[PDB]
Amino acid sequence: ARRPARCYRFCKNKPYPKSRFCRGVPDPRIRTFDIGKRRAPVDEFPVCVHVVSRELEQISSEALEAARIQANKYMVKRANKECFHMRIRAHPFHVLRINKMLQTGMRQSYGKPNGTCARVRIGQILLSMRTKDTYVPQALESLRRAKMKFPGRQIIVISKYWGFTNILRNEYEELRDAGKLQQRGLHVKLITPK
RNA sequence: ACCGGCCCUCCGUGGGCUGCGCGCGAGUGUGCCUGUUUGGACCCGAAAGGUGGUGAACUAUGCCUGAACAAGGUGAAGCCCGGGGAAACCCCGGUGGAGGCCUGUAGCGAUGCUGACGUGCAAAUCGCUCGUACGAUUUGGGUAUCGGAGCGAAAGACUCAUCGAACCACCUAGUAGCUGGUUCACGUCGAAGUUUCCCUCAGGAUAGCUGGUGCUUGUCAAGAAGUAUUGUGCGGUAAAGCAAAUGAUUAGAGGGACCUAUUCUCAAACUUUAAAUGUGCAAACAACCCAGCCUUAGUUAUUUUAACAAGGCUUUAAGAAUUGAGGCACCAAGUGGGCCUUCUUCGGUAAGCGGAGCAGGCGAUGCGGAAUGAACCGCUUAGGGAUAUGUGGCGUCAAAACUUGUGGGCUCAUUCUCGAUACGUGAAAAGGGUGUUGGUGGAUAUCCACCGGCCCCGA
RNA sequence: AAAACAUAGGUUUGUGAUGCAUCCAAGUGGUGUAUGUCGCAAACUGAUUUCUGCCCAGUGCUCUGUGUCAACGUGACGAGAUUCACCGACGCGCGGGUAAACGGCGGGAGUAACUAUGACUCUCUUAAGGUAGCCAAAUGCCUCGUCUUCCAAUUAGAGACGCGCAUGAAUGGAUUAAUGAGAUUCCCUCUGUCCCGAGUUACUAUCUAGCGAAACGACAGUCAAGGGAACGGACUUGAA
RNA sequence: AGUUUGGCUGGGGCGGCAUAUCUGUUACACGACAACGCAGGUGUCCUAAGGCGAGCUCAGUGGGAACAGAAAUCUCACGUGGAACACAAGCGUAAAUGCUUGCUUGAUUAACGAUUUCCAGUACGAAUCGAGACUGCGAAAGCAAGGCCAGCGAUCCUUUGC
RNA sequence: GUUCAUAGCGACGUCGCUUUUUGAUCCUUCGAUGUCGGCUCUUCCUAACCUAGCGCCGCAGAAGACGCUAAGGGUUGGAUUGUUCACCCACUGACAGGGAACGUGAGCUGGGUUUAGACCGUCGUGAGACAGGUUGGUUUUACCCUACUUGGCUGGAGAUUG
RNA sequence: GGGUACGACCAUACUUGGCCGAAUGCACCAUAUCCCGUCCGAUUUGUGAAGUUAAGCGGCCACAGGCCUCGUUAGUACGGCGAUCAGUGAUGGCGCUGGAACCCGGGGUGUUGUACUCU
RNA sequence: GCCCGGAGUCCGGGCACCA
Ligand SMILES: [K+]
Ligand SMILES: [K+]
Ligand SMILES: [K+]
Ligand SMILES: [K+]
Ligand SMILES: [K+]
Ligand SMILES: [K+]
Ligand SMILES: [K+]
Ligand SMILES: [K+]
Ligand SMILES: [K+]
Ligand SMILES: [K+]
Ligand SMILES: [K+]
Ligand SMILES: [K+]
Ligand SMILES: [K+]
Ligand SMILES: [Mg+2]
Ligand SMILES: [Mg+2]
Ligand SMILES: [Mg+2]
Ligand SMILES: [Mg+2]
Ligand SMILES: [Mg+2]
Ligand SMILES: [Mg+2]
Ligand SMILES: [Mg+2]
Ligand SMILES: [Mg+2]
Ligand SMILES: [Mg+2]
Ligand SMILES: [Mg+2]
Ligand SMILES: [Mg+2]
Ligand SMILES: [Mg+2]
Ligand SMILES: [Mg+2]
Ligand SMILES: [Mg+2]
Ligand SMILES: [Mg+2]
Ligand SMILES: [Mg+2]
Ligand SMILES: [Mg+2]
Ligand SMILES: [Mg+2]
Ligand SMILES: [Mg+2]
Ligand SMILES: [Mg+2]
Ligand SMILES: [Mg+2]
Ligand SMILES: [Mg+2]
Ligand SMILES: [Mg+2]
Ligand SMILES: [Mg+2]
Ligand SMILES: [Mg+2]
Ligand SMILES: [Mg+2]
Ligand SMILES: [Mg+2]
Ligand SMILES: [Mg+2]
Ligand SMILES: [Mg+2]
Ligand SMILES: [Mg+2]
Ligand SMILES: [Mg+2]
Ligand SMILES: [Mg+2]
Ligand SMILES: [Mg+2]
Ligand SMILES: [Mg+2]
Ligand SMILES: [Mg+2]
Ligand SMILES: [Mg+2]
Ligand SMILES: [Mg+2]
Ligand SMILES: [Mg+2]
Ligand SMILES: [Mg+2]
Ligand SMILES: [Mg+2]
Ligand SMILES: [Mg+2]
Ligand SMILES: [Mg+2]
Ligand SMILES: [Mg+2]
Ligand SMILES: [Mg+2]
Ligand SMILES: [Mg+2]
Ligand SMILES: [Mg+2]
Ligand SMILES: [Mg+2]
Ligand SMILES: [Mg+2]
Ligand SMILES: [Mg+2]
Ligand SMILES: [Mg+2]
Ligand code: NA
Ligand code: NA
Ligand code: NA
Ligand code: NA
Ligand code: NA
Ligand code: NA
Ligand code: NA
Ligand code: NA
Ligand code: NA
Repeated sequence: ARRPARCYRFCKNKPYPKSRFCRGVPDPRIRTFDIGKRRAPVDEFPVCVHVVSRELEQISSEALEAARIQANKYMVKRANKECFHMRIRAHPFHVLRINKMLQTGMRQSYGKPNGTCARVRIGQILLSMRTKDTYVPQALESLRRAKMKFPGRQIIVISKYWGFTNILRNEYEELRDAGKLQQRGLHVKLITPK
């Protein structure tokens, strides 16, 4: 088994990523960072809900995978499968080491790569979900259950922007009528004279 | 420039090196203290090494000549008398007294109680029990073999309570980077556990920190400053970026790979950009200008430059520093195990763990506070009065509100018992509460959602 | 005090005296030897019974005809020191012998009418590839191996099995009547070993008369918690 | 008979080399900084892979040509270095420090000149700026006394040159 | 779990407690703090096995599962093994888990571990080695202070005085 | 208002496309006896004027890219010094003080020295 | 390093060692 997560909670070391110097790294537990209807035009989902961290700490890849499974399961059961789209915005790039105990003691104690984790900051957004205005109570409950899989303190807020887009929610449909917006996939670009 | 020595060239009134050289002498004898070295070497201490002698009365083994060993059991060879048989030969009964034979005294030993005693009767003894007891048996006197040697039915056993190398005297006060000790008073000063080298890591040499003796001077300040200001240089950490190069990486879109523009998320060994704190130089007299002048084998096609000089001239508002003794030696001690802390930081799950950076401490140091504590807070110390504070306090212990205010709120806590001085984690989490007390946003003439304070469950 | 040593029995080696072993500073010096192979000196194994397999590649010991190895000799150049050339033994190399000298003595595949196993085959390789025997043995890690017997119950004992980490033949193998203050298991008898302790005796201790030490001894001697060199008699607070 | 039988070290031993040395990072934007901290190298190689002059442009991509294809050779265009520079890494470089070619021996001697790095401001190794001789390549200015920075060694003794 | 997330469980995750395991460290003790197990004896803790009283169930009864107050009382006899541990037989209401210098050697015992003798296997040329097996192997002193158990003498309120 | 030769700073000067270009000049351009060099007078070398601004070159323009400058981001991120400061912690604000970066928005698209020269 | 032997020369032997 792996050690309890209390042994890797605080950001005590330099980032230490996977590179040509650190090679024998196991694969992270989470591989997909999107659930729900990814192929949805930006106009379909106008409501966005965030969960944002309030601590400076590390979150393991197992916890991210546990949160993804729980959030998807509740939305599918309590609502339609296609009525939402969720994105995980924390990728595990920090490698953790372990010193497994022919020599004995603390001699030559540099460890071997064992797992991966994500380093988060205060005010950073961890998960983002966009949905319709009639499924907000379901989205809030699903995110509530998901955040119970993380260490530390997190808060749940509703954004003032149109879903996954940097344009204010009330002012989006004016700039859509008067064609000042160029649609590129899931985001939009403000057209300017240039 | 001159003396000695080694040289170079275009060979001259060149050139460049070297001496513990010279450059109007400073040595020498003696007294005294301190340091280095050898000697017993400040005092006491090994395990060892060598030279010459004394021991076989303990004990080991051989030899000469003497002494000793109750009482029983078993019953070998030889011999006698009877039977059986054709022979070969076989059988009974006696007698006899063999044996590194058996039971068992004396003798010679020492298995168990892991008995007694264990400052004893005794530096190995005592009580029961036990091995053997005609044999490779026990024992007196005499004699023979020893110290790197003797002897051994062999255990490194024994050689006078001494043996994996006896005893006595001497070399010998053997050497010890290691342990222990080292005897009067007051006064002036006062550290280091770091650098480089060492068969170096419990030790030295070397520089640094310190003391003594000074020298040359100055007196408001020279060759002053762990500090500013002004001017002028240096930089790639924190941050930021990936819509910029290198590396890693998620997803849609427009024309299954592919292309274009975007997009989520990153970097100690990535970077266009780029701080704060830092770091170099300058801010006047052995100096700078101005003018004229001399010299050269330097530069230049010549002047003009370069360098060394000599006689005259000038010079000590704008936030616009402020503090004050400068420089130079000689001789020598201790130290060369360090530890703690704010902040920065590497290894480790972590540690009262291991290892670094700038600074301050303890060590070497008390005093006043945190009840108690090397390092925390205050303050740092000649012997004493008066006055006032610092940290911390004013219910009693215990000096101070003889329980201060004519100031607001909040809290009720049943068996490790609510809470109450930081450092000190030197006691606590996720998650909950229609306990009570405050806010924010919505609805209606009180209802919903969310966020705090103290208390309660988790414990 | 033994399973160790010795022992009888067994095997091997040297040696015909101007010898083999060997003392010793030395000599017409000394010991086995007052002896003479049925003797003396040097090793190993350990009664009897039945046996003692294969290996001379390594190391050692030992026996026979030309590369190398020292001084001494014999010639040269040179004025001479110096130098050069040739000759030069045992030994070491070559060639034999020797294991009751020291010692050593294998892997991997396939294969028989249900499965299993493998008499059979192939392959790599050695100086030789462990034979007769014996075993979870005082030698077996795994291991308290697996089966039977002994008990109500056995990591124990005995009897079997054997790809044996790492058994094995005078580094002796296997077996043995008699013997043992040798190690282990079970049975009968017996009991204060125990269930579970009780009563009695003699000498002490205990009191007295006489006599009369030693060890040890910073100072001393009630606790709880705290902090402290992280387990206080002393310090802080409390309680006696 | 005499003497010896390394050291460091989260005890010692086995292991390893942190024992003499080079590059990046830890390292906190001057310099300096530890660990048996991380990622890697060194005891060699080269008469050319040294010196200079000249000419040229690399990696790669796209459009074209019998056999010929994803990949052979020829041609045009783009191409800030994404190639190469003996080897580890960093820095550096485009009519060049790269590639080809021509000629050469500055990889010699160099009067004890001065200096940097480690540092006691000692030595050793490496490197920087000069003076003199004789030369090499260039029309000349000029460049060169090795291959830039790692690749090595006291007293005594032996041996060679003048 | 006939359905039913939560009677009883609960994956993927995440937050803690304890010092009855073993590691990590090297602060105290090397002019010595007697090192396994058993026997004997006392006391403490609760994370409750039995005994008292209750709630709840997928509690009809009987037998049970889960939880609460509660540590007053109780918690065995044997075969094998040095064992702690382990595993069987049997009784019982029940045969709970732990601490006290891994309680307890001037209280015992000495089977094991760990000297000197000796045998075996493997290793080593050898002397010898093995956290492999085997057999044999001295357990010393209390009369001191305190603590505890019993046993006696005797003052004293300004706790000796005013 | 210009050309040529030699330059300094080295993108406000570069990259792409389009348009225009009076004269002097600069070019493209003709050819291989000789000097010289190539597989090839392509480049290079030696000798002429037959044609032409086609290209090179100069000037202007582009909701052009890039580059330069000023604002904004923002007193934000980060920092030096202090507390018997808050918080179980992770961390954070406060006092005295220093102070960024990209995106984004406005503007701009070479300056100039010596000599010989054309209008 | 010396003497050889076998292939201008690489191996196999018997000897010898003060930086
Ligand atoms: K002395
Ligand atoms: K004697
Ligand atoms: K008899
Ligand atoms: K007897
Ligand atoms: K020193
Ligand atoms: K015996
Ligand atoms: K005996
Ligand atoms: K015996
Ligand atoms: K014999
Ligand atoms: K036999
Ligand atoms: K008496
Ligand atoms: K008396
Ligand atoms: K008496
Ligand atoms: Mg655990
Ligand atoms: Mg002495
Ligand atoms: Mg000696
Ligand atoms: Mg005698
Ligand atoms: Mg007898
Ligand atoms: Mg006894
Ligand atoms: Mg007798
Ligand atoms: Mg012995
Ligand atoms: Mg002395
Ligand atoms: Mg002392
Ligand atoms: Mg003083
Ligand atoms: Mg040395
Ligand atoms: Mg950063
Ligand atoms: Mg010193
Ligand atoms: Mg000290
Ligand atoms: Mg103080
Ligand atoms: Mg008072
Ligand atoms: Mg005895
Ligand atoms: Mg026999
Ligand atoms: Mg026998
Ligand atoms: Mg042989
Ligand atoms: Mg052997
Ligand atoms: Mg054969
Ligand atoms: Mg066996
Ligand atoms: Mg056995
Ligand atoms: Mg039994
Ligand atoms: Mg058996
Ligand atoms: Mg064998
Ligand atoms: Mg044999
Ligand atoms: Mg054997
Ligand atoms: Mg007998
Ligand atoms: Mg016996
Ligand atoms: Mg106490
Ligand atoms: Mg005491
Ligand atoms: Mg710095
Ligand atoms: Mg630096
Ligand atoms: Mg060139
Ligand atoms: Mg070099
Ligand atoms: Mg020169
Ligand atoms: Mg060079
Ligand atoms: Mg002591
Ligand atoms: Mg003691
Ligand atoms: Mg004691
Ligand atoms: Mg314990
Ligand atoms: Mg104990
Ligand atoms: Mg005892
Ligand atoms: Mg005991
Ligand atoms: Mg005791
Ligand atoms: Mg034993
Ligand atoms: Mg302070
Ligand atoms: Na770390
Ligand atoms: Na007898
Ligand atoms: Na000491
Ligand atoms: Na024997
Ligand atoms: Na042989
Ligand atoms: Na066999
Ligand atoms: Na058995
Ligand atoms: Na050592
Ligand atoms: Na309880």
